[PDB]
Amino acid sequence: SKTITIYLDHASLPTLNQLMHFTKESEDKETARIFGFSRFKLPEKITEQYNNIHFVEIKNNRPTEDIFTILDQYPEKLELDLHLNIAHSIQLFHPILQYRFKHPDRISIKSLNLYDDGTAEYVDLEKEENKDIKSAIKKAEKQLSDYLLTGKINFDNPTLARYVWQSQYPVKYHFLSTEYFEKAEFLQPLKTYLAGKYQKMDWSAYEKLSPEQQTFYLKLVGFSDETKQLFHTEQTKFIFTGTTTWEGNTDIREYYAKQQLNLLKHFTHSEGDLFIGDQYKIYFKGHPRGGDINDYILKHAKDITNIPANISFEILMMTGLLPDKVGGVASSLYFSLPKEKISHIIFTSNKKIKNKEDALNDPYVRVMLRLGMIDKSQIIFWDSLKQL
Ligand SMILES: Nc1ccn([C@@H]2O[C@H](COP(=O)(O)O)[C@@H](O)[C@H]2O)c(=O)n1
Repeated sequence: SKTITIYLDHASLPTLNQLMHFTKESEDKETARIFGFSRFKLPEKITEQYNNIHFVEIKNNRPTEDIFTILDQYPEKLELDLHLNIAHSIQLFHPILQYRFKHPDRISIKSLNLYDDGTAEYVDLEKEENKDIKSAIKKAEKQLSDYLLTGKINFDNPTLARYVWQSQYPVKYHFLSTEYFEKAEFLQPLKTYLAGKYQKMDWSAYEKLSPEQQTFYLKLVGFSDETKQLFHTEQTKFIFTGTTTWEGNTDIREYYAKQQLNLLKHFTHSEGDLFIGDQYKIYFKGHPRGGDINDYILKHAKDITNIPANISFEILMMTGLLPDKVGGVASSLYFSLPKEKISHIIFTSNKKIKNKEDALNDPYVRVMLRLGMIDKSQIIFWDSLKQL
């Protein structure tokens, strides 16, 4: 065979993980890699060293048909090591299945490494609490069998079906929150089913890395000396974290931008409801997909040190540059933080949230309550804050 390592993600969290996997094999310049993100994401000085590296667009949660043309370039017997996100694994897999129908003997699936996309997986699991999980796993296993035979996507429980890959392939899951699987009693049958097949997305796996490997990795993820020097001061530090919306609508985007700026003021102004105190130097860590919402903050915010938005927050934890306090909109990043470092986590909702009972039905709120990352007395949605 040749091994083809296929990394189908572009989103911040799974890609951060997959880039570490790549870094661990980076001295091997010959092995074929396919990445589901732009060729311009990584430094060209690095990528041009790899003689069998390709970049494919992910669209509607599937690699495009370019993936067929790439694989057509490899006439040998191939074993595919797939790396993909859990929430979208079914869709991401579809073209690989389609291609394998054409080359069933020559192309085999050697392994899957499955990673949380983010919090979507958790908020989706929250909606399954009253379902019969034992039988959902069974039904999904049968329905995965049919998907592999027919290529057609049909799952009674698309959320639980994300977790049955082991019935067909060697698999390892990388979870944002292993604790969630321990603390959610309704998931005990899944926890049991998955025993020994998962690990936490840990980020100490960056210490396992050699010193030169660590340097390489920072280059891949866009972390430089200049970023490091943003943290040179001894002064205690507060990072305001931003968020985003999958929504081109200008009114929705300008809404986000203005709400976010206002939220920042409630943390940084002595008149604010969340005032953190004068001791802290203030930083901004914009959402990587935040776009013009990030510009708006940088345009209008006084007295703030920007941490470039493309730098994933967790890189701060790996490199030992975490601040003293962090606050902002609910994000996957908070799952990485020790509790004492959290100032306030703030929520958003399309429904007007009018009171505490409305709040407790929000699935994101439920996840964070289940994990004890917030308590019920303090739950804040950002539209409840006054314009400052
Ligand atoms: N303000 C932010 C928000 C998200 N992120 C990155 O994007 C990932 C997904 O975050 P959300 O769940 O907020 O979309 C986080 O785990 C983090 O890697 C960031 O670096 N800075």
